[PDB]
Amino acid sequence: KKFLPFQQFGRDIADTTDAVRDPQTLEILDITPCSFGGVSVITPGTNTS
Amino acid sequence: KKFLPFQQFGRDIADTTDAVRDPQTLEILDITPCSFGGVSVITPGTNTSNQVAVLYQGVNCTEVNVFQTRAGCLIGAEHVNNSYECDIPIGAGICASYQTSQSIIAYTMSLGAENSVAYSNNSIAIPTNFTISVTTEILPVSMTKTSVDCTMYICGDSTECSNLLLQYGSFCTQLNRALTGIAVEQDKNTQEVFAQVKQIYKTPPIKDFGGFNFSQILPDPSKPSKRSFIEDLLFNKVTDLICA
Amino acid sequence: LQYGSFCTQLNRALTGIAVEQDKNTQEVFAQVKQIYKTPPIKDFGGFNF
Amino acid sequence: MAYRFNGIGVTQNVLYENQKLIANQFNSAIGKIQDSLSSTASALGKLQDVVNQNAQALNTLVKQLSSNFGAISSVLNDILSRLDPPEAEVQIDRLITGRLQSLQTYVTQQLIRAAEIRASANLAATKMSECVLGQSKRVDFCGKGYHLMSFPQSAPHGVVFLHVTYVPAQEKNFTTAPAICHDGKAHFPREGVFVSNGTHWFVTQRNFYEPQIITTDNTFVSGNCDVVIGIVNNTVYDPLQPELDS
Amino acid sequence: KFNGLTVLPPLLTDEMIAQYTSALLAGTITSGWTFGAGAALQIPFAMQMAYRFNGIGVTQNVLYENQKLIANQFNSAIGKIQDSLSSTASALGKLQD
Amino acid sequence: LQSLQTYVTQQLIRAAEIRASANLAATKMSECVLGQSKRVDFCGKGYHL
Repeated sequence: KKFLPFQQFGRDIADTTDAVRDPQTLEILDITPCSFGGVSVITPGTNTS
Repeated sequence: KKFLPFQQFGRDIADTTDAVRDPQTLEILDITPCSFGGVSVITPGTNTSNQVAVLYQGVNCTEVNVFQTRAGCLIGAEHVNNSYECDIPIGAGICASYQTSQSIIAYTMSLGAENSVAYSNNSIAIPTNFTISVTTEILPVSMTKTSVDCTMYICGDSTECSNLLLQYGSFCTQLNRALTGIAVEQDKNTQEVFAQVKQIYKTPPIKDFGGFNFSQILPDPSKPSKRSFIEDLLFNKVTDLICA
Repeated sequence: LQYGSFCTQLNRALTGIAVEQDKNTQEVFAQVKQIYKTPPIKDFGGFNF
Repeated sequence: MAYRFNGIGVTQNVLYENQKLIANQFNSAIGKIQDSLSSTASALGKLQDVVNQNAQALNTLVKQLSSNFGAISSVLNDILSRLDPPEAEVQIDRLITGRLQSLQTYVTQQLIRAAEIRASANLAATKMSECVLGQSKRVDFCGKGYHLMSFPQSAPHGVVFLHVTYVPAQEKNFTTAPAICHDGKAHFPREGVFVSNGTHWFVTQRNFYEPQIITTDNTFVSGNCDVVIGIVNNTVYDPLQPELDS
Repeated sequence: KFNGLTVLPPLLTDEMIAQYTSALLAGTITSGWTFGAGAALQIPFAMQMAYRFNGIGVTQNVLYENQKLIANQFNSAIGKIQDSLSSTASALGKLQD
Repeated sequence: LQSLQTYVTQQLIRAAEIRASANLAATKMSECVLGQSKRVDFCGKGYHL
């Protein structure tokens, strides 16, 4: 994504930051939130195995 | 109304005073709340025209082609005596529509064309011809499955914030099972409806229908996903958003 | 306003009710698109309607 | 389809003879459905309202995080880096309390919306067996007109049903009599109605007009001619009379 | 009431819903069961009750013979409906709830 | 705010009871009024006419 010269921080429909601009060396970076997905346990009955 | 000489202020069943007595002069003055109501905007779709008609509820015309109806003040519309099929529902048996140099008019909702049936001792009507019609009925079956996490949603990436959630007990743990139960019910609706049998029947290679063409409703193997010609239009006519 | 859309949402929920009630009126009372009327001479075969 | 017409009160003899004309009416009826769904996109609005119902509920729940809920700011990292841990808890209490009411409101709406979906699920499962799978004499459940056969169709987050109904169209003014008096005993129809065009009384079906000469096989003798009201006089053909010559 | 609670008027007036009833009542008398399944087809009411008995397993001959008796039982039954609804006001409690 | 939640919550629940009755009423007019119902005790005790 190409932000206008005067624009720095973008945001998505959810108002969270979509991308930022490094103030020292100017560049755009896409932030992908971490820690996604759950943990499910598939096991038969206790008396089975 | 006449208040008791020793009772200055009145009240209703809601404990709200509907009238008061002048502290100086002796009189009975009823307190009527100021005019208020909802603002209704009756206008055709942006594709048709930009004409708009404002409608007020439970109030006559005060602020303000200013016409009055049973539901309230209606401005920007024209009253027509001819009754037609309902278009835009309003109330009190009145519907609005955009027609003819065209504007918005207000007419009484019509119940349909009048049809008189002649009755007689020996009078009877036996159909001399028939017509086969196919009616379409659409009903919802499965609902979009959404599993929300009250641990991550309530406190994002916060250990201290999450610590306060433990004081609330099962509130988070309880809401997780409520949403999980809805996801399980979504699968039972498709199994008790879509598939009523335990076997899969396929059409024979040579199809003789006796003069009827089922190709529209029959599945097409040429497509990558097997579906009927009618199902193809349903998938396209029925619509990232989830990524956010 | 600090509490968010709760005000807006509580109005939409009740708005749906008012709409669904009008649906029950049409889906029940009116089973036909025409208005039927009897002739002036009424022969009911002994019944009084 | 021969038996399907017997359940609606129509003799199967009309299908074999008129099956040629039904091919043009049935095939043409299916074509109109494909053109209506493609050209008109408002017929599927029933299912679209279900998806949009959850969309507005998801965006609303996400927009609550932007609200302060009485707190100074709606961001957790902002309040944690400014106010003290004890002071932040006071503000965090309004954040969690405001979010809990928003989260419970979403779950409460889902349970209510889920109940409405289950109500339509039973109807969809009922139309499958009665309309599609079998044949039901109930009127206007499978669509207007006498029900014959139903063709199910898959649709996203729902199902579409194609129902075939039998709707009579053309009719004519006829003169009918409650009973026929011949030998002095009231003659009553076994099946059909008594219709006359002004010349001779006929016995025809209610749903279809098929003139047939009155005979002892299509009627049964009951009562007399002085009981039934509005009885008329006529002659009943007996197949045994002409066979006496052999 | 005065706190900002708005009572929205109904879409159809009590008169309109009454016209739908009159349409159904007038239809069943002249057209029997036909108007619901298709175009209106006039049938004599005497034959309507006749074919409604054949559907339940009763030969229509009973009607023509007992038509006079069925006329008194029915009319006497409708009279009890007016006396019941007029005398007993609790039968509508389902709506009062 | 909680008072409105309690009110809206009850109206939505009660609406389900009314909507369920509306569908029932629409079903009776079809089987009982418009046509002749062969179901047992759906139109009331005895064979329905």
